[PDB]
Amino acid sequence: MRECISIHVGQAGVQIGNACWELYCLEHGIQPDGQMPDSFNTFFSETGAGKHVPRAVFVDLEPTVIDEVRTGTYRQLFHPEQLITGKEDAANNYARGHYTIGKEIIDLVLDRIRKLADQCTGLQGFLVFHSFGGGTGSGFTSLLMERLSVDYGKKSKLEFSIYPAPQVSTAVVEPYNSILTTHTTLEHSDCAFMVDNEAIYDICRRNLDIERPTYTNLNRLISQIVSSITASLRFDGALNVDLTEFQTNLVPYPRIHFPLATYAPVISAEKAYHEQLSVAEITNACFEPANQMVKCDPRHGKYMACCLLYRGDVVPKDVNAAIATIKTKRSIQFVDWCPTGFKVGINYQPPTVVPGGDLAKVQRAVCMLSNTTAIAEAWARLDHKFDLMYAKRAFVHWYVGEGMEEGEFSEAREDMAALEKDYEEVGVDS
Amino acid sequence: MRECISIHVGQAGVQIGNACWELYCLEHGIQPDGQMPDSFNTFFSETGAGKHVPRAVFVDLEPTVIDEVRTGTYRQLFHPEQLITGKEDAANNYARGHYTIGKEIIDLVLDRIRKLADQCTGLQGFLVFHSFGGGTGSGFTSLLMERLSVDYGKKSKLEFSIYPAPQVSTAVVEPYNSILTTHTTLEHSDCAFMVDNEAIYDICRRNLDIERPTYTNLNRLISQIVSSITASLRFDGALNVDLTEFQTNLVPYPRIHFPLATYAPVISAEKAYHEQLSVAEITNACFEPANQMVKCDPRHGKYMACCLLYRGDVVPKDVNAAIATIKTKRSIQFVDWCPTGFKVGINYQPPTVVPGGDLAKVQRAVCMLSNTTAIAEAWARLDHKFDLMYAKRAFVHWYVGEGMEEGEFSEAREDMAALEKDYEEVGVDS
Amino acid sequence: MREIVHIQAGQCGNQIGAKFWEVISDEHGIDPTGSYHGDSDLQLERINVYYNEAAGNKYVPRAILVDLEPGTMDSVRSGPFGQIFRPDNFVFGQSGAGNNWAKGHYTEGAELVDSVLDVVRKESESCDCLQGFQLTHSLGGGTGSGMGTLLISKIREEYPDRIMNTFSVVPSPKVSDTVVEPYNATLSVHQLVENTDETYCIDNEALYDICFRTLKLTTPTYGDLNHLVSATMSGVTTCLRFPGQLNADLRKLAVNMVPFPRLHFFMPGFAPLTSRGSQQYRALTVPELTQQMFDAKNMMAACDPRHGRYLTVAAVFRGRMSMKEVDEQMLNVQNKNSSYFVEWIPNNVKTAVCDIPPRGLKMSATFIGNSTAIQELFKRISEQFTAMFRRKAFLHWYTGEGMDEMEFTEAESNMNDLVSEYQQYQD
Amino acid sequence: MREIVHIQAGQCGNQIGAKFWEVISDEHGIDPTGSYHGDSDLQLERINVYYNEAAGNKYVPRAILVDLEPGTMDSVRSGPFGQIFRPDNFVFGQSGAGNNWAKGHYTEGAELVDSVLDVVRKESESCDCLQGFQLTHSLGGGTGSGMGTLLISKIREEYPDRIMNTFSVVPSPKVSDTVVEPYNATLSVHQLVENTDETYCIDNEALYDICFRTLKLTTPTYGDLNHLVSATMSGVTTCLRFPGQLNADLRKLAVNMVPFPRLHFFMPGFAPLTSRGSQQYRALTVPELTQQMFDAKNMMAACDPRHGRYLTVAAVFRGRMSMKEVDEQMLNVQNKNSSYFVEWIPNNVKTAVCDIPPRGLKMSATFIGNSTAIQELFKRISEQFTAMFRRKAFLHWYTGEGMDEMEFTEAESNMNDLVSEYQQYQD
Ligand SMILES: Nc1nc2c(ncn2[C@@H]2O[C@H](COP(=O)(O)CP(=O)(O)OP(=O)(O)O)[C@@H](O)[C@H]2O)c(=O)[nH]1
Ligand SMILES: Nc1nc2c(ncn2[C@@H]2O[C@H](COP(=O)(O)CP(=O)(O)OP(=O)(O)O)[C@@H](O)[C@H]2O)c(=O)[nH]1
Ligand SMILES: Nc1nc2c(ncn2[C@@H]2O[C@H](COP(=O)(O)OP(=O)(O)OP(=O)(O)O)[C@@H](O)[C@H]2O)c(=O)[nH]1
Ligand SMILES: Nc1nc2c(ncn2[C@@H]2O[C@H](COP(=O)(O)OP(=O)(O)OP(=O)(O)O)[C@@H](O)[C@H]2O)c(=O)[nH]1
Ligand SMILES: [Mg+2]
Ligand SMILES: [Mg+2]
Ligand SMILES: [Mg+2]
Ligand SMILES: [Mg+2]
Repeated sequence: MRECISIHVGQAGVQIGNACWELYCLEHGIQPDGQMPDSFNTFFSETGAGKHVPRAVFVDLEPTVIDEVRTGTYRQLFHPEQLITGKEDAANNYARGHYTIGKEIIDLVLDRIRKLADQCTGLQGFLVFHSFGGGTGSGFTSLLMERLSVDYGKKSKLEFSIYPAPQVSTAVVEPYNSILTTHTTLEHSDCAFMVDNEAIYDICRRNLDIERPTYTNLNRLISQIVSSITASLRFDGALNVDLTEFQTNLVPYPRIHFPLATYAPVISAEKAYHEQLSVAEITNACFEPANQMVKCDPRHGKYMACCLLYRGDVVPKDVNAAIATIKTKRSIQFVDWCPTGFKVGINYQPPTVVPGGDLAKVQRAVCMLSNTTAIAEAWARLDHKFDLMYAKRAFVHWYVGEGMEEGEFSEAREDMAALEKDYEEVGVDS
Repeated sequence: MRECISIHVGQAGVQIGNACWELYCLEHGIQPDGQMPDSFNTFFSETGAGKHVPRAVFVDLEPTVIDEVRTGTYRQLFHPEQLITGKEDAANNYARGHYTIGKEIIDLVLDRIRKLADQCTGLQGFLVFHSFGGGTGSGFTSLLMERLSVDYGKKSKLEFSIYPAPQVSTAVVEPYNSILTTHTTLEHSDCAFMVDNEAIYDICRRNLDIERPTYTNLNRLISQIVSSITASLRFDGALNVDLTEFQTNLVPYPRIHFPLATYAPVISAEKAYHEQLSVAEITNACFEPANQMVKCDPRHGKYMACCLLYRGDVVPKDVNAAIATIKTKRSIQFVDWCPTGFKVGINYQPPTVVPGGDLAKVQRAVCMLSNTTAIAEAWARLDHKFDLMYAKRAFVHWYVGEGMEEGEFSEAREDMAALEKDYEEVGVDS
Repeated sequence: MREIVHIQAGQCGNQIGAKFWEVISDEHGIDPTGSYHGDSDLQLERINVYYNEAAGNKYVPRAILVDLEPGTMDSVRSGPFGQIFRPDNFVFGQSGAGNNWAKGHYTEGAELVDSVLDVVRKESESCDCLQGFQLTHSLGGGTGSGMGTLLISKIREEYPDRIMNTFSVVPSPKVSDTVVEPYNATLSVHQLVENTDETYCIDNEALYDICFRTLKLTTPTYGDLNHLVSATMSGVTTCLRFPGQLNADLRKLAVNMVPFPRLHFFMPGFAPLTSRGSQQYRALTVPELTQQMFDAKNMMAACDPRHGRYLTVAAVFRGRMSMKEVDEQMLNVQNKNSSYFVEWIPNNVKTAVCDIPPRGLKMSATFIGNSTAIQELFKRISEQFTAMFRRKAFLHWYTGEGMDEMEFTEAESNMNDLVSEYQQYQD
Repeated sequence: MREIVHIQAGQCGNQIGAKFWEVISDEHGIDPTGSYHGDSDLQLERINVYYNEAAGNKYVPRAILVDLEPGTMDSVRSGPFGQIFRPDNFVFGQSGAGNNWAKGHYTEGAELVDSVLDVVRKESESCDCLQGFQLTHSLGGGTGSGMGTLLISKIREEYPDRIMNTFSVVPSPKVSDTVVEPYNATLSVHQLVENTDETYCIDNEALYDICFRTLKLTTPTYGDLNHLVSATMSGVTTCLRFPGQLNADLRKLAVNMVPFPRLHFFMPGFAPLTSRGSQQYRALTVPELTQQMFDAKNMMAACDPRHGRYLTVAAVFRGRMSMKEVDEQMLNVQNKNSSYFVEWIPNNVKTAVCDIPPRGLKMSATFIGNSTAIQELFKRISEQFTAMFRRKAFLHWYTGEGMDEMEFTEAESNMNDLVSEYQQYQD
């Protein structure tokens, strides 16, 4: 039982999803044709004899990205009806995604999802992959999330989001899309892991010694985090964390559901030989700003809860030691209303590595998911960016053309202001 | 014993019949020359040594369609006297079919039928195949049905009818023919399965991935339904349904004898490999509007009775489970005067598939025959169509020329109005 | 010496019947040819209760097989043990009854039944002292229900002083396989009330529950379900077939279990019942058997015994057992569960013991409970009938076979009265 | 004759339970199949205290295994000794409780618990004279804590005159593996105060200390920790299982150790405990065992006994020993350490001796101390609870399961009162 349904929306979502599915296949020994020469059932349905099918739906409003999947290496892995494509994209326009273009495809995707969900007997919930900046990733996902929330209700929804960078931004209208999606994300998502491409790039250059990291490098890394999250369901070890468990531990208030993920160790084959990558070391490395997946300063924020998810050759005692050490480090401060802020998971399976990947094979790894006030800084910069453009009503007409109202923008901004304020409040000591 | 006599009237009837006879031959291992290198006796008489002859009569008022049969692959299967042909067709004119042209051939066909029936020792009844829209399919069939009703009386007559589409209509005068045949169909037929070409086309494109489905594709599918109906007589399994049984279960009131047929699963070779086509799944798919053989919305109607006819690797327990699941689905509503609306048949033989067919080979299939108020919508649109044309008396003169009276049209319309009203009434809760 | 005449009517009746015969032949050491190949002299001593002795060391079931369809007959004859039956004892029509009680009771069945009557008369003549009849069937179809009921009526008319027993499989709404079941059941139940002396209420739903929950059987078949029924059937007549320490036949059981004429509808149970894995972690002892038998989950009728009271229970034990132990365990159950037993019948439990256990087991138990909770079963059926009858749905078919609405009204009334009567004694 | 019924709830409870069973089977000469292969007649004499006797020379633990997750069950069944357990005694949910006491106590656990109750009733019926219940679990999670507490309440309601014992692993702040531990512990502690007769306070921190400092074990595992707990558990019921010179069962121990109803929270200890290297440089003698047992470093609760006073200590000795020597050593400890014993209970020490030592040792000791220093454990927990509750952190989850703030207020109050009471008698 214990199934998780994956939804991959827009280009970014699709591409991350590809990586994820490559990784899952390798982890469960499933070949690209669905054949396997048990726990894999959390990610795969099984049909007849020698066939396994991902519990996933891939959606884009344009055909190009999905068309690659159809033509490509994993064409036999997915059945055609799980790869859903329209004709025209949302053109970096939230309105087109949520209304004009999205209203044509949403019903169909929902139906397919329902069909998929009917096949699963112990649904844990949904993993939703999408960008904040694109018209499909924002507008369509927002719409989809609403519908899912309506139909399914109390099912857990976890969204992995490529949040836009401070500096390294690829589109002009990104801040608008980001603001608009955030509003909906607040009410319909149970936990949201924001990720920043710039941070990933820095990590790849600094930690992996890669001169020129491309999206394929990012995606692979991202997939690893997802694997760590779901390894507790797909294998078993000494200490286990379910999704509901995770939510209980990591989320102190309903709105404050934005943990930062960080993975350790991220090292090269040659660089790793010299390093003595102990449990204590990797744990320590988790709480360092340079290895973060979002650009921001934890030293200027406060921790409310951290989940530490260990995998491979790890025993409780040394994890405890590491936690103790972390406690005594003055530069890592936790809020006073959380006397112990550590949920700990330990799983026996070492991280498996993708052939031709950038990361070296290690005996132990860790994924830390931590709710820190520091993430609010990202929102502040994004809000600032939004405010400039809106001051001149720049590009607004486009959105209006596709049925959006100006009042929605203001509403969204207000919502984000309120959220930032909430985050500020929880921070302060009594 | 337990024989069924098949009558194939007009082009449509002939062409469906061809498909049917291809399928039966394959099912019983009878070659196109009548030789077989038992239950087959339900469809075939046996003569001398190494010869089996279909219990069928093929009739058309024009020679062209039947002439194909005479020249073609199955020329040795039928004896010449069972393929009956006039010289001139009914030219989409009910009057010509029922009176002017039909009165010349009807006696002959009846005589042959009587001869055929005398050879059968346990006659279950008749399967009558014809279109509603053609002059022969309407006028001739109507006439034939009357005569059969007179001669044989309490024998069950089951008619499979190609009812005209809402949009996709091939002739102008279709609504007239349809209305006229319906009047007679009411009094002389025991159960009538309406089918809509548009719906079949949609199914072929959507479910079978066929760009361009032709009549040959439709007919094959149609034949499968007939096979499912008669498999309970031609084989044996865990739970069996005779024709009388079926009638008892499916028909709550004498006039309300119009069940909708739906078949599951209809899938492609490649698309099916990935799908895990369970009993529950196929059952669920039966009650979905997209897989219907008539264009109309069951969600807007109420179920009065459904017969579920399973075939192949199926056991009672899982059928029961499926039924239970269906019961708990709010979008599928049954009338309050039917506390259990399920007759269930289970047969051991999996559906055999025609070489070069569009459908993939499955371990299990199902044919659902359900009496829903929703079919009344079809009648409403047809009636509307009729009413426009009649407002101007368009084409009426032709019918009058061939001996029809205007009063008959009005009578027919009235009859259909009454029927629609009856259908409405049964629907409503108390 | 105390011959029983067996009758099987309709598909279900036939199939269960076949299972019954198979088990019984095994028990009495009879092989698929009719020849005795057993070990013990006890296996042949009372062989005449169920078998007629033919020429050349062969035994033939005193069984009549009845159906309006010949397919069932064919299936039986082709089965393992199919050849043991007397060819002349297969009485079949050609048409079928189409789930129509009226066709079975008044029309096709009427035409059929005289042949059956002729057969059964002969079968009665053959037996030196026939104690009575056992009919296996269902109430939800047309043949077993309509034809079966008709046959029962005919039998009783000719043998009013003989014991008339039925094993009747009732329709449940969970496992509802047909549409007109409520009608057929209602009509047949009424008839049963007046003409049968004891009726074992077998429910498919309960059987499934037993198979799934107790036997841990992932995919039960009708065969598996049938097996349970067969076991129960075997249990009741063990005292007629073997020696024992305390013996009770069909009459003795009825007299102890039926305090008022109408209240003869039993909820049967069989113990022990275990999974293959869970067999090694159990005690082969009388207290355990007793524990199993009185449990609600082990009753073959979909009724909660805790929703009513027991009027009487008859327990039939097979194997070498201490009488004292049996007596203590039965007293304990009545003292501890005082509230589930009617207080105006002291010692609500009757016990019988047969020394010969069934094959594979050292001890076994068969439970027959007369509980006021059986009203639940009837009530549901009544409700369903009402739901249809209020709108006269499907009535036309029945009327086409000569039936009138008034009969329906009568049957419904009768069933309601029966229900009321049970409620009365429940208090 | 004095059967104990064992219950295991949640992951920790299950795992420790498994260890306990493994040790006990070894002790009583039972192998992984349930067959007795021991040497001495003493091993079988009182086998019925923990085992039911099944058919064919096999013994099955009177054990119920409970969890909201089936993974734990699977792990148990797949373990060495997994096959000894009754398959029907595994009572599992599918969802889990997500470290939420409310889910375990009011929601998922509520739905689950009736099955468990049914099982345990049967297990009680099986035993001729059940003296009571032993529950193994933790207070920091959701299942063991919430569901476990609920189960306890249910049990006590049905068996108010039976002895109710728990081995409760408490959350420590050093080895703090979860966030909501304070909440779960607080809620459960309250319930325990009213419904358990004796509670063994097991602390993971203390276990680790024992393993590292005393056993010299570089890399202890949970298994190793569990072993210690198992040993302690075995110690308490040695007098029920074997002969002896002075015998004290669960009741006798409680009566001597609990002077006021609420004060039933023990700090357990086990002696001897040695490293593999340091084993040859020791004396196998009673004075040494005594010395070890009263030491603060050998207590399985993270409390300094020198920070309070002993209300009572019960010492249970296993092996062939001089009673005089035992009496002298116990008097010496109370005279020398006068200040650590409450002065208004003369002879604060109760002694019991069982002639059968555990395997591998000639002598062993189990210590049960009722110390006012246990307040430290509760105080820390209370503080942590306050820290969270003051800001209503994580409360929303609990309220989503139907819980109100008021319950939290109540529990906290109750715990505080308990703490105060302990302080009072400490003086
Ligand atoms: N426990 C069993 N129930 C059965 C068996 N066969 C059928 N049935 C159940 O009985 C009902 C169907 O009854 P039948 O086939 O016996 C109807 P019958 O053949 O007696 O008359 P017709 O109306 O002429 O078919 C239904 O509830 C089936 O699900 C069986 O072998 N065992
Ligand atoms: N001494 C031991 N402590 C353990 C063991 N397993 C877990 N624990 C400790 O107990 C706490 C975790 O408790 P559990 O896994 O038992 C929570 P449970 O499964 O009962 O409920 P859920 O909240 O539904 O998981 C924590 O302090 C662990 O570090 C064990 O085998 N021995
Ligand atoms: N990490 C990562 N980011 C990506 C990838 N592809 C696109 N992005 C980021 O996603 C944002 C652009 O959104 P897309 O996903 O391309 O757009 P879309 O969802 O398809 O929306 P439209 O094309 O406007 O309909 C930018 O911030 C990109 O940097 C990828 O493979 N990995
Ligand atoms: N499904 C299906 N429909 C057919 C086929 N052939 C004709 N039709 C439909 O039948 C109707 C036309 O009636 P026909 O059967 O060709 O006419 P006819 O009965 O021969 O009558 P006349 O030629 O007028 O004497 C139209 O609705 C056609 O779409 C076929 O092979 N399959
Ligand atoms: Mg795009
Ligand atoms: Mg034509
Ligand atoms: Mg039948
Ligand atoms: Mg757990």
